[PDB]
Amino acid sequence: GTPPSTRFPGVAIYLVEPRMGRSRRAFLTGLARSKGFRVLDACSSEATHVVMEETSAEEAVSWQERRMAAAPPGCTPPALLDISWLTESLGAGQPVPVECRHRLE
Repeated sequence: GTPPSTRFPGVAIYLVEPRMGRSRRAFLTGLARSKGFRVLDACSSEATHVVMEETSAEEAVSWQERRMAAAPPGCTPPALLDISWLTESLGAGQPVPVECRHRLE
């Protein structure tokens, strides 16, 4: 039953489960899917938007290093930022232009 509920490709969004409340995850999941955002899951570099909950700058940066460590050396790293990007993106119903603000990496 629509296992890959991504709806609109192109905008791959990878969520950091180890640092993301399941309550908020399922909340942004069902929504982003109905809004027009691709929910990138599993260890895939195809992601272009790394959003995480309760994460500081170096906190997400360290995670980025962990992600690249799992990916083949040469793969372009996705957009490391905060979950605040997705929330607002859901409000407007479209992938809003990420600013340096949300990209506090």
